[PDB]
Amino acid sequence: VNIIKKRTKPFKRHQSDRFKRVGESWRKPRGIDSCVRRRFRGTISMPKIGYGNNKKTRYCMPNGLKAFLVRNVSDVELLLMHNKTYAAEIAGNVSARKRVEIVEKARALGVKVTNAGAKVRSQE
Amino acid sequence: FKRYVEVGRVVLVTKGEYTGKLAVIVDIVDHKRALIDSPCSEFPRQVIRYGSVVLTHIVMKLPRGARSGIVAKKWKAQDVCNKWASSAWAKKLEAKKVRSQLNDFDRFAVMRLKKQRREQVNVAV
Amino acid sequence: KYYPAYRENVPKKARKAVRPTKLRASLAPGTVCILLAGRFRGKRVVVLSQLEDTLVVTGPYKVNGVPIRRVNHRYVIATSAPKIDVSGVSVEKFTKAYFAKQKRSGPVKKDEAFFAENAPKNALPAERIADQKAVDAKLLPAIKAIPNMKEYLAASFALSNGDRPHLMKF
Amino acid sequence: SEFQKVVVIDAKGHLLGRLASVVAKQLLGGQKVVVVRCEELNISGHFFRNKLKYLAYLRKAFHFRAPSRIFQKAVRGMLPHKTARGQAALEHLQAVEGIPPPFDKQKRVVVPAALRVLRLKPGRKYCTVGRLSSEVGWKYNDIVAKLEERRKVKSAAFYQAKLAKQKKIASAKEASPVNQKLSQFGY
Amino acid sequence: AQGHRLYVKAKHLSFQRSKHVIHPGTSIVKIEGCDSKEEAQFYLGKRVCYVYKSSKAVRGSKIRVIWGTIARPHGNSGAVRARFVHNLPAKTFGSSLRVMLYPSNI
RNA sequence: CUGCCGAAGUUUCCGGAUAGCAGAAACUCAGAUCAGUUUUAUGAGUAUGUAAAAUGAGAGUUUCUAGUGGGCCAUUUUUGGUAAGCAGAACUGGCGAUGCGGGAUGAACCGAACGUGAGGUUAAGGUGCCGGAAUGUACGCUC
RNA sequence: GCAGAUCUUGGUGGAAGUAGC
RNA sequence: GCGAAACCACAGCCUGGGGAACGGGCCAGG
RNA sequence: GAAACGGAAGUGUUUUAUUGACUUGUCCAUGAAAUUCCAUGUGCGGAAUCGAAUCCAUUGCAUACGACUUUA
Repeated sequence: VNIIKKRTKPFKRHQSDRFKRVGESWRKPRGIDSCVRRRFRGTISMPKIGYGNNKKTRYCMPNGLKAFLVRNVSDVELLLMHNKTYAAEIAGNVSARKRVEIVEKARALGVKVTNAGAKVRSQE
Repeated sequence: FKRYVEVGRVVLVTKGEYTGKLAVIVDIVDHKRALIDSPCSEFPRQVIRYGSVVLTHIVMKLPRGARSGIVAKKWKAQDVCNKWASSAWAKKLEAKKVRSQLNDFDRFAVMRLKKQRREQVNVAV
Repeated sequence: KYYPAYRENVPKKARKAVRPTKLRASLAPGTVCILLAGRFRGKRVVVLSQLEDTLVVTGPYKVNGVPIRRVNHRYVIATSAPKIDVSGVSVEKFTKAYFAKQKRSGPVKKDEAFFAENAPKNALPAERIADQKAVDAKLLPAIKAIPNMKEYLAASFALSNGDRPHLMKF
Repeated sequence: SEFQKVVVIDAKGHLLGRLASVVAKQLLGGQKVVVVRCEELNISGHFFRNKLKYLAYLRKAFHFRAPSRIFQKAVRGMLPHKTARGQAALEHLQAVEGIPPPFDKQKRVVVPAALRVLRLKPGRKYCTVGRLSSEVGWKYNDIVAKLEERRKVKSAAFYQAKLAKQKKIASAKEASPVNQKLSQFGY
Repeated sequence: AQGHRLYVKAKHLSFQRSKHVIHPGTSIVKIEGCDSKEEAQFYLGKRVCYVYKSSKAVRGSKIRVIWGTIARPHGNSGAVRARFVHNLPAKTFGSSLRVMLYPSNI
């Protein structure tokens, strides 16, 4: 069950490129006369449930693992039985001291870390 | 003029399943259809359109509406076979068919002989 | 470490059986054949025997310099040139293990892997040349008897202007 | 069937629309097309027919009279000239009156799908582009209709020299026994 | 130099398209010498390539190739439908393609 | 933000009570019923109606509870017409809440009604070029 | 939970170094 | 030298057609 | 090294004189491989230079200004 994405482009809000005051976060058009709501030809696509991805491969990174947010060594040890299904992702606000402790622990557990090189240097 | 649509004139079929088969006109159904027949068993007597045949220069005397067997007798009597073949038109067609049948080894041989032929290059000074 | 630690999604029993490859009727042993790809593209070589899928093929090494090789039957054109006598030469020594690339053993130390002080080369052994010479000796009289065939195998096939492969016959 | 880098077409006896459509499709196919003798193109219809068609065109734009400019206009209308693909295809077409020196020594082909003798019913009036151009503004008809004989005379002399030269090898062909010793291959 | 070219010349005409909708995933290829849909049956499944050159000498070479295969004939005149590993660029309309003889069934 | 359901756009009296359309709840009910359907024959006047056959679907409800109370394109039947067009009724459906292929382009014409994709095959239209597809076959008219 | 309210407050543009003094 | 304000959805060459203006914005052309 | 021909946009058609080679014309002897089944001078930025043009002595011949024409 390799990972298949029905779509890789994001859904940008209509007229978000024309106007800087209009953000690109998707907003469902409400105008009846608007051609985007009527889904004419050549217009931008809209989020539909048909675009949803496979339940088995949902939330899975391109390497087949699911990102599990980790904030300390207690969170890494949780993935002892799920190292083939989940990858550890250290939070952004975890200091470089705790990041080191997390990374050594994850290495013994056989757990992939998504951002294991952040905020640290190497010295062999 | 040398080719007139006539009773008894030999034609060559160029379209249809009988392409490349000689035949002789036996009757004129209309200006667009002619009744032809050939002595060989592979060519049944049939009505063909004038756009599917080319007209040859051989005219052999037949009675109007002659039957298939009598057409063969006249064809053998007037030796149309080996008379059409004598013309360079049939020799060119036969050579084209033979050349199409050559395989890869035969094509290599032809290149060797034609190189042996070309190296002749003897011209008087 | 042995008891499975996960769900162990064991594959279902797949009902697929291995059956012998049905090669073309024109790829008989001994027929002259044109190589289509590889470093020896365009060469004409003699089919010694058929392996399971590939054809154990070689041109006489004294003719076109194509050694005992394997060729996939899809990347070859079986010409209609007169067949060569190949029943004489035994071909039982040509199996997939005979042509298989040497497995990686790599006996080294972590002192010469650094500095690249290994220089590992596996140039073709003498028995391979001996086998090639034996095949050449048993094949050359067969190609010498029939005319215009020795240098035909030396030539390289190519397409010229106006050549239509869908119409040309080989 | 097959393509060349440059294809030279002798437009003598070719219908304007039939040749232009074939040329336009070849231009879009990625080929460089040269059309010579553009003044010898034919158009179905009598002299007065296309006369009023061109006279109405004059009533309408940059009115061009030269026969090549007529043919160039016909080909252009059959191209997507509003896009870069159509413009690029147009630049590969070289239409001229007569056969200039770079092209009179090159082989010229014809388009059977555009030939008048194979498309127009016998006994149908036709208007040559060169003659039609001569009265609507073109003024170089006489000088190009005079130079063609010079080209024809030189070309005819070349053909005679080539034919005389060929006779030697032709005689030498049957002279060599190997020509018929292995002529069983059809050659 | 006529001892090479094991392939057959071809031209990239367009993508599969209606009057106003184009489908770049499948391309229309005109194999030269093939003049009908019955002769297009010989080239079905054959490998076709687009060969071009780019400025960078990446891989220590100046030439790069897009591979593809011939799927089915298109129309009556011998054009074929080819699917390439990467969709052929629209700039290659009228460009040249090479149709090999492998996978060969001859 | 996504998903699901989904109108009416008008009878009747007369701003509404309605009804009707669309949902919720409380039911019972296949050994039973229902139907923009066709029938059998005779009743009445080919149509029309009848009780009981074919086909399809399980159906009947009771209560309350949102929204609407127009038009347009017109077709057809049709009345008056009146220089002639045209106007007046009903009927019929569609648009109105509907994107898509075609129609050179197109709000009402021909096809077809929509989750995200791969492959195949078509409809209406088409296959000289623009433009994907026979400068196809056969028989005729016209310059 | 904002794109609209000839929205409120603030900031900043093209007009324009123009009309002009 | 000093120095505005009104105004500002956005670009901006024409001939025809797009039925509800179609036009500037579509279609076919120059 | 060449001479002729080629004007329509000749820019190429020959004639060669030789000087060297491959000569597939043909017959032999060597070498091909573990790629052991497809993947394939030119441009810029600087200078020392040589000419030319403009401004320039200019001029009204031109003239809102540009820009133009003559002469140092």
